[PDB]
Amino acid sequence: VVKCKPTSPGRRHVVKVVNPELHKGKPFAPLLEKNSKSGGRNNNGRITTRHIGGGHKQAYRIVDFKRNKDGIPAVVERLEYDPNRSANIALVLYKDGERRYILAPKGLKAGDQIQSGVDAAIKPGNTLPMRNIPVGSTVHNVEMKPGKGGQLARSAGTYVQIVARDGAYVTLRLRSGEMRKVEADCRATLGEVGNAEHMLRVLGKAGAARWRGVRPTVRGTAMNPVDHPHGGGEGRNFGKHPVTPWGVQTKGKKTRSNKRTDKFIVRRRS
Amino acid sequence: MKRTFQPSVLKRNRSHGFRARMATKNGRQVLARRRAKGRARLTVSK
RNA sequence: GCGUCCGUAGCUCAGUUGGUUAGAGCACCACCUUGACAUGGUGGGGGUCGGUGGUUCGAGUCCACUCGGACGCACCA
RNA sequence: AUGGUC
RNA sequence: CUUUAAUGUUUGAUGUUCUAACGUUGACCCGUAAUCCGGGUUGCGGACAGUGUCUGGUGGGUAGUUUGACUGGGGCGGUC
RNA sequence: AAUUCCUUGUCGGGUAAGUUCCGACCUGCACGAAUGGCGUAAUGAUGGCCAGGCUGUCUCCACCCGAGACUCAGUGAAAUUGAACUCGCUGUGAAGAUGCAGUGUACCCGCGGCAAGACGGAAAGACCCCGUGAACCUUUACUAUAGCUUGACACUGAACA
RNA sequence: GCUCGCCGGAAGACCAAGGGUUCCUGUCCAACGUUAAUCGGGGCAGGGUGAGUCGACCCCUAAGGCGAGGCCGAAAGGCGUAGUCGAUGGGAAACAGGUUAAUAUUCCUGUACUUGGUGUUACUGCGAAGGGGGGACGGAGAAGGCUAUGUUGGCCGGGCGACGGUUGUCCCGGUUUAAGCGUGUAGGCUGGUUUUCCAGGCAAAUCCGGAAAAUCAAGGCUGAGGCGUGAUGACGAGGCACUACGGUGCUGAAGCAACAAAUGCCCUGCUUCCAGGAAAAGCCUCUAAGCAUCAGGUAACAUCAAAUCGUACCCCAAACCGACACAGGUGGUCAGGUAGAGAAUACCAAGGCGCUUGAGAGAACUCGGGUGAAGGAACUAGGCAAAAUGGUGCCGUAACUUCGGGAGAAGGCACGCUGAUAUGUAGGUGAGGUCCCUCGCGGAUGGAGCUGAAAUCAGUCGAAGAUACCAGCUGGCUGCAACUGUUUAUUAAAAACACAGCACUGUGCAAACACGAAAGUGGACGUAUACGGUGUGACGCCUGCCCGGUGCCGGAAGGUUAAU
RNA sequence: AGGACCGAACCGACUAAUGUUGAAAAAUUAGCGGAUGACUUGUGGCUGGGGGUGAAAGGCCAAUCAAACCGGGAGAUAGCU
Ligand SMILES: [Mg+2]
Ligand SMILES: [Mg+2]
Ligand SMILES: [Mg+2]
Ligand SMILES: [Mg+2]
Ligand SMILES: [Mg+2]
Ligand SMILES: [Mg+2]
Ligand SMILES: [Mg+2]
Ligand SMILES: [Mg+2]
Ligand SMILES: [Mg+2]
Ligand SMILES: [Mg+2]
Ligand SMILES: [Mg+2]
Ligand SMILES: [Mg+2]
Ligand SMILES: [Mg+2]
Ligand SMILES: [Mg+2]
Ligand SMILES: [Mg+2]
Ligand SMILES: [Mg+2]
Ligand SMILES: [Mg+2]
Ligand SMILES: [Mg+2]
Ligand SMILES: [Mg+2]
Ligand SMILES: [Mg+2]
Ligand SMILES: [Mg+2]
Ligand SMILES: [Mg+2]
Ligand SMILES: [Mg+2]
Ligand SMILES: [Mg+2]
Ligand SMILES: [Mg+2]
Ligand SMILES: [Mg+2]
Ligand SMILES: [Mg+2]
Ligand SMILES: [Mg+2]
Ligand SMILES: [Mg+2]
Ligand SMILES: [Mg+2]
Ligand SMILES: [Mg+2]
Ligand SMILES: [Mg+2]
Ligand SMILES: [Mg+2]
Ligand SMILES: [Mg+2]
Ligand SMILES: [Mg+2]
Ligand SMILES: [Mg+2]
Ligand SMILES: [Mg+2]
Ligand SMILES: [Mg+2]
Ligand SMILES: [Mg+2]
Ligand SMILES: [Mg+2]
Ligand SMILES: [Mg+2]
Ligand SMILES: [Mg+2]
Ligand SMILES: [Mg+2]
Ligand SMILES: [Mg+2]
Ligand SMILES: [Mg+2]
Ligand SMILES: [Mg+2]
Ligand SMILES: [Mg+2]
Ligand SMILES: [Mg+2]
Ligand SMILES: [Mg+2]
Ligand SMILES: [Mg+2]
Ligand SMILES: [Mg+2]
Ligand SMILES: [Mg+2]
Ligand SMILES: [Mg+2]
Ligand SMILES: [Mg+2]
Ligand SMILES: [Mg+2]
Ligand SMILES: [Mg+2]
Ligand SMILES: [Mg+2]
Ligand SMILES: [Mg+2]
Ligand SMILES: [Mg+2]
Ligand SMILES: [Mg+2]
Ligand SMILES: [Mg+2]
Ligand SMILES: [Mg+2]
Ligand SMILES: [Mg+2]
Ligand SMILES: [Mg+2]
Ligand SMILES: [Mg+2]
Ligand SMILES: [Mg+2]
Ligand SMILES: [Mg+2]
Ligand SMILES: [Mg+2]
Ligand SMILES: [Mg+2]
Ligand SMILES: [Mg+2]
Ligand SMILES: [Mg+2]
Ligand SMILES: [Mg+2]
Ligand SMILES: [Mg+2]
Ligand SMILES: [Mg+2]
Ligand SMILES: [Mg+2]
Ligand SMILES: [Mg+2]
Ligand SMILES: [Mg+2]
Ligand SMILES: [Mg+2]
Ligand SMILES: [Mg+2]
Ligand SMILES: [Mg+2]
Ligand SMILES: [Mg+2]
Ligand SMILES: [Mg+2]
Ligand SMILES: [Mg+2]
Ligand SMILES: [Mg+2]
Ligand SMILES: [Mg+2]
Ligand SMILES: [Mg+2]
Ligand SMILES: [Mg+2]
Ligand SMILES: [Mg+2]
Ligand SMILES: [Mg+2]
Ligand SMILES: [Mg+2]
Ligand SMILES: [Mg+2]
Ligand SMILES: [Mg+2]
Ligand SMILES: [Mg+2]
Repeated sequence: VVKCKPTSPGRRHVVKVVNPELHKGKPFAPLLEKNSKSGGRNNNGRITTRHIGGGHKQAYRIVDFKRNKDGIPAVVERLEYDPNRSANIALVLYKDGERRYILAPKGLKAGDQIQSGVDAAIKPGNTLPMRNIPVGSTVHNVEMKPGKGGQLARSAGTYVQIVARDGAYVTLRLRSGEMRKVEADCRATLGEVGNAEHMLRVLGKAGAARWRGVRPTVRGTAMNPVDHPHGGGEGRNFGKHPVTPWGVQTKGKKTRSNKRTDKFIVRRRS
Repeated sequence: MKRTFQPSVLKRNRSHGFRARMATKNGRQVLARRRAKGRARLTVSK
């Protein structure tokens, strides 16, 4: 977690994140597949979400957001750098030869014996549904409908905190600071997610965008007025309210209308 | 310079070819507008 | 150089609020206080509201133009 | 709350 | 009639419990060698949401047009 | 100052001399804090200035060797063009003459050049005006629209309180 | 035919693209050819393209196209599952010599190698639509082991020199041999082997996976090049019988050794980095379905296959793209000498061309260049152009700073050849000689021979020793922008745009948002430490007042109020 | 180790002289910049005229751009030569 030494302009500002716990080798073979770079264009072949395209060959690693196997214990084996998401991924060997990939909690190493299911004992790494968890303990991989897969709280270093267990519902507090009702029998996993200092990483130069697949971004008041509202002026001028490309206000105007979910939103993020 | 015509048979038969004119219903009218005026070079297949 | 706010006491004032009847802060000191200077008070003059007209007895006041300052200039290579 | 200056 | 308020009704609003209409980009079994689709079994949601008709607001996102003449050349002042 | 019109503002270095440059003053016509302030090691086929080295850049241009231009042999175009036996001057005059009026010099015709004129020749002028002529662009110009959301009715059900 | 010149990382030798007789052999000069023209890439006519192994189809896919049913649109249709195609990549096999005027890994010469059935004799487990192993995969980096390759020796044959000298440590050539086939070296990887049981791989598994015990200490793979065979064969100095100046048939010595060395190969291996590096098949294994010993697989022999298609020629140009036989452009393969860090550069061999108009005279002027007395930017908008510097080694090197930089700061000093140290050293390589031997492609002691820096000291020639070709002008204050980058193909490359960073704000997932009337897809098989939008632009110090307009966010008791 | 340095291939195109019915309807000769990275390049596939693509100049989209190319309404209309 050190700054790189300033040999030349380009490494003057780099702070890496290095980790020696990882696997310096090849991934587990029957768990890969193909995730080709879609290039930001759909079946109609047009750019719909911009800035994307370029980079490096990202081979997908399958990972088990369900953890369905009750009862059977599971030893951890090693950790690996899954290049899709910003977390790290543990490789798990169960007691009968089945290997899987799971998300890595904060207190993980090679030697832990996790256990999934209803009757799991309470220790970080374990999973169990939220009418047996005790209140206050912060969890990750929270599901919104029972059995779908780990959906809430799944980034590098996030968590959600169970605050109230009333009726047949539970109430969370999500990482974006919004409370939320969830069905009382969804499959959550105790403890946080491991690699907690991704936000310390300053990339350093232009090249760490286009080794990650982010193209340039041209700001609005560069263009000529047939391409964006902000254009024009014989010099510099921005004499108009700040908008999107497509007309709408951007500096504050709320854009939520999904009115079939408002039974569960208890208070907005402020 | 790098001029305008750069030739390729495997592109020409897929762009201006007969089986390129096949599936497009707006291209069946094009073949039916070359037959019904009677050209020799119907399409650029060989 | 459309047009505007407009134009006043020793200093800025308010008063055109579709018309009639005169309002100030500060402040020149004679005196009331304090041993002695103001911080307070009585007081007298100080506006034909730049100029010329008209509707009008009653207009600083309802207005067309003139000097002065701010408030918008595009066209033109 | 009133009580600067010489 | 000034003008109340108790027996019954004439009809729209405010809220709650249920489910059979609809919803399921929730799991399981079949067509099936098939994650698209369809069939039922269930769980959750449910009289909402989503959609058609008219109406109010917003709407240079997008469209069609206007912007006078006189003038010791036009714009600017005047003038009609 | 990339922004400063009166302006070459004012002073001091730099030069014999310095409307540009570097350093201070502030009377800033009209800088100024994320359409950003001030500052800064390295870097730039970047803007501006002085110094040593170097010489035809120049005072002042001289010679030399090669591919053309000049002659003879073969092939052999193009722009233009009412017609043509197509001189100078002073004056007249769509008002800036090879011709008109007056006057004065000049045997007819080629190659090598120089480019002042024939308002020379390619472009039905782009500049301003005229066009109740159009394209794109902007907005609190006019009039309608996609999309957004508001309630009524249908899909729409029973009790309830 | 022989003097001269030019390229020799091209303008030499080949192929995939693209063209489509331009290829060779006779004959013709009317148009074509920028001239003449007997010559041709021109006109006519005739010949010329031989495959089990090399390229296309072929078994399997990637992006992506179509897509039975299916869903959704007014019809056209729009997507999209099962499937079906798509090379630019994975999948069986051949090398050398010789001949044609014009084709050869294609025909002939000795020698090969693989893939199919069929039919024999021997032993019994075979199976596809699923299961598992394998195919199977970045960037950079250094070494080690070699080879194509070159040089000097060894040898064989020829030469005694147009003028000084040349019987010798002298001059010139020649020294080539493949695929395949036994062996398991340099070097790299993995511990093997026996047994009980299991909830897992969509059902079974006796192979993969995972617990368990006994042991055995090296089993198995990988693999460049020499090494043995291929091969008493072929090639080769040539002597040379005809001989048309066409060539033809026999014949034919040496055919070894050292040294250097790649960008090729062991290398799909090793180390290490963050930006974490494909598929299905061919190839092997595995089973319940079932055939119950007919099928079916695995060994030597024998049989025939192995069809069709394309092969001439140009392919950095005269045959393709550019209207021209165009100073234009176009992707891959091979890489000789003497210097040289080197694919730069200067001269060359192998090989190719003198670019389809010339012969003259020696004007102004213009293009491209070499030289210059005195001065050295006075020229001009401006040191524009030109001149100059320019390599290796050693001493040395300022303010400023983000500690790296500035820096090759600036300035200087030696450099040719000859001899000695050393008749060729330090170093590299390495043969004999000898010892055991866990054995073979040995392991050590060993130093012959070859190759060969770098330095010091004397001595010498010129005006001048990086001599030619290549090969930085330096320093002093500022304005802008952190920088590396990028765009106005075709008048502006800059101070414009970008970027790492900061900040607001939207979005809890069937996300916001975009392309779509609509299904669906991007967003992402991502989940607030994530994504979209706006604006400024590293880093250091910092980011203050104004909510009255105008946006936007929150409030819903009051007045105005649509449809109904 | 390098979005490192000097430098050929390769990519780009800063200045000046040639030449602007030239060898070319944008090049040549002497100089220049980058040159293990945000690079350069052969093959194939995707996007589509009010729409595509844009490290943003209204650039580029078959030698054509502030709305391409071809056919049709169309013998569009014209107070103007
Ligand atoms: Mg983005
Ligand atoms: Mg940004
Ligand atoms: Mg930007
Ligand atoms: Mg612009
Ligand atoms: Mg707009
Ligand atoms: Mg401005
Ligand atoms: Mg402004
Ligand atoms: Mg009065
Ligand atoms: Mg007093
Ligand atoms: Mg001007
Ligand atoms: Mg408009
Ligand atoms: Mg007018
Ligand atoms: Mg006028
Ligand atoms: Mg300045
Ligand atoms: Mg200024
Ligand atoms: Mg000025
Ligand atoms: Mg001065
Ligand atoms: Mg100054
Ligand atoms: Mg400013
Ligand atoms: Mg601001
Ligand atoms: Mg640059
Ligand atoms: Mg000077
Ligand atoms: Mg010439
Ligand atoms: Mg001539
Ligand atoms: Mg002649
Ligand atoms: Mg005459
Ligand atoms: Mg005259
Ligand atoms: Mg005359
Ligand atoms: Mg002339
Ligand atoms: Mg002339
Ligand atoms: Mg003239
Ligand atoms: Mg003219
Ligand atoms: Mg005209
Ligand atoms: Mg030569
Ligand atoms: Mg070279
Ligand atoms: Mg011919
Ligand atoms: Mg012939
Ligand atoms: Mg001829
Ligand atoms: Mg002739
Ligand atoms: Mg020929
Ligand atoms: Mg011919
Ligand atoms: Mg044969
Ligand atoms: Mg083959
Ligand atoms: Mg596909
Ligand atoms: Mg389809
Ligand atoms: Mg169909
Ligand atoms: Mg296929
Ligand atoms: Mg291919
Ligand atoms: Mg292939
Ligand atoms: Mg398999
Ligand atoms: Mg590699
Ligand atoms: Mg060798
Ligand atoms: Mg060799
Ligand atoms: Mg002799
Ligand atoms: Mg002699
Ligand atoms: Mg010899
Ligand atoms: Mg061999
Ligand atoms: Mg051939
Ligand atoms: Mg040939
Ligand atoms: Mg060639
Ligand atoms: Mg050519
Ligand atoms: Mg041409
Ligand atoms: Mg020629
Ligand atoms: Mg020629
Ligand atoms: Mg000549
Ligand atoms: Mg001469
Ligand atoms: Mg000279
Ligand atoms: Mg001189
Ligand atoms: Mg001299
Ligand atoms: Mg001067
Ligand atoms: Mg110069
Ligand atoms: Mg020079
Ligand atoms: Mg820059
Ligand atoms: Mg580019
Ligand atoms: Mg340009
Ligand atoms: Mg999706
Ligand atoms: Mg900016
Ligand atoms: Mg800035
Ligand atoms: Mg602020
Ligand atoms: Mg307020
Ligand atoms: Mg406000
Ligand atoms: Mg509101
Ligand atoms: Mg370019
Ligand atoms: Mg330029
Ligand atoms: Mg050049
Ligand atoms: Mg370089
Ligand atoms: Mg570099
Ligand atoms: Mg259009
Ligand atoms: Mg174009
Ligand atoms: Mg248009
Ligand atoms: Mg009509
Ligand atoms: Mg017409
Ligand atoms: Mg008409």
